Amino acid sequence: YKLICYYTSWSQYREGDGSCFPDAIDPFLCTHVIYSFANISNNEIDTWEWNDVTLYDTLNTLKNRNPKLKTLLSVGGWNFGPERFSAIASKTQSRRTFIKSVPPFLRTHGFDGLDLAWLYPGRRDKRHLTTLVKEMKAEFIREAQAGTEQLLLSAAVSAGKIAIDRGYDIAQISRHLDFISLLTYDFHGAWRQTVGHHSPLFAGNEDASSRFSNADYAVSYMLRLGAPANKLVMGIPTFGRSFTLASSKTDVGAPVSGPGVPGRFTKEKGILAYYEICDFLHGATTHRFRDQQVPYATKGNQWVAYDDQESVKNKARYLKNRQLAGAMVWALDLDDFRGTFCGQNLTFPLTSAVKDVLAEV
Ligand SMILES: CC(=O)N[C@@H]1[C@@H](O)[C@H](O)[C@@H](CO)O[C@H]1O
Ligand SMILES: CC(=O)N[C@@H]1[C@@H](O)[C@H](O)[C@@H](CO)O[C@H]1O
Repeated sequence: YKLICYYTSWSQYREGDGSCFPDAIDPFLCTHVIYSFANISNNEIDTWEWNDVTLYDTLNTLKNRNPKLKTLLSVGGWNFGPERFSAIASKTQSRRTFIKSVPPFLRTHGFDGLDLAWLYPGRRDKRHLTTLVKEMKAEFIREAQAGTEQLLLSAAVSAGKIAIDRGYDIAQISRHLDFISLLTYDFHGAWRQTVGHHSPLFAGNEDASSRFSNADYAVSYMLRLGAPANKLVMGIPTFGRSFTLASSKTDVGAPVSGPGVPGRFTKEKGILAYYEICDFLHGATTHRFRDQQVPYATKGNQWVAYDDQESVKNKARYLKNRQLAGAMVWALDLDDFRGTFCGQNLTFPLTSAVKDVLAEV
């Protein structure tokens, strides 16, 4: 099984224990580690933070300890406009420029592959998104003629039924991608004035309609669309989403007035790192959606949807039972990487939990 783990560059600026560097990563934890967000400049893949080539370096040395490790640089991201991605893909010229600029870049920095994080292509981009994947992979094939191991190519893909139908020619791009990562953690959130869990596993017979909003549906659909199970990798979050309640109500559907207060370390509203969630639990009331098998806690006017060790192990058994290629953990830097925030001293509890399951039969 594969364990694709994301590391975000901007997690370096978090204060105190929040601060996270490539060197803080267990090199035997994952099978592939993806560095979060390179940019695009003058149609050429480029760096983002000032000290990226230093961190690229830090990160890639981990292979000195674990030679089986593979690293990938991911382009796009959120703070990266999809229009930009769009303007580039639609002009065979600007597109071709970008492509020819990629191999050398990764080769110079020690990466084994590129990861496309085009964040949500439109109805208009589907055709181009396909061309990009194709020609890009055609380039990676032609560049291995030089005797070096062929660079890998992957994409982080939306898990929303509408999004998939709108801008993804799945049957086509599965043939060129070494693996596809499903963003199976963005089902609630996106501003929706009722409370809810963002990464539910199952449907759960409750205040329904959103039938397609759960890893399980997302997955089945991908398979129905022609994507081979051995190329699918299911996303498992390491963060929780918060909500400032609008009333003393807590159960499903409870009214929400806006996102939650920021985490002292992550400083972004509506989101809490697993380790911050570990601290939050103290003095909180835990709950479990038995139908969807994912928990939530509450304390004061704060409601949090998150994933813990059991929920995570569960999703892990699931992908194994449907025979997928593996799991994907978003934000290794949001897990208890120091292993000193969540009690029982284990470094990277959530990711470890997943690894243990993947390591059983
Ligand atoms: C963080 C950073 O460096 N971003 C730059 C930015 O000036 C620009 O939006 C983009 C377009 O060329 O190029 C990026 O590399
Ligand atoms: C639209 C965009 O994001 N690109 C900006 C551009 O306005 C700026 O002049 C240049 C570097 O200074 O690249 C980015 O900073």
